[PDB]
Amino acid sequence: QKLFVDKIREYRTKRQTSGGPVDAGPEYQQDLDRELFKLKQMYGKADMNTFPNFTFEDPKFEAVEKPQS
Amino acid sequence: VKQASIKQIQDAIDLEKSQQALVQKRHYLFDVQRNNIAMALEVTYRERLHRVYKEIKNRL
Repeated sequence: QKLFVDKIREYRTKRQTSGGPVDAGPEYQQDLDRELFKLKQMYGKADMNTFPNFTFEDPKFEAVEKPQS
Repeated sequence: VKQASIKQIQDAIDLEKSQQALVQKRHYLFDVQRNNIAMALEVTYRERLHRVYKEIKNRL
């Protein structure tokens, strides 16, 4: 369990990292940006803080001349 | 003369029946036309009502 305790210590040290998910990873920023761009492209254009408002109209059937008794 | 008389009376009878159908047909069709006018109007508000919630849910 002592090896497991050492693993727990390493996990705790990673937890206390002030930079959080930095890990000294130069490609972490690039990978995160690529993932975000892919997610945005898949979901399409959107706004982080906005509401959906729209209006529409429907024209009924136009009158057609028809004479009869 | 008998043939002439029977032809006249049957002509009168069939004209009476034709007018009996004719008087009914006009208002019978007009009522259904008015009813269909209401039918055409139904689906207006449903489109917006259904789409707005879907758009907001997609935003979330």
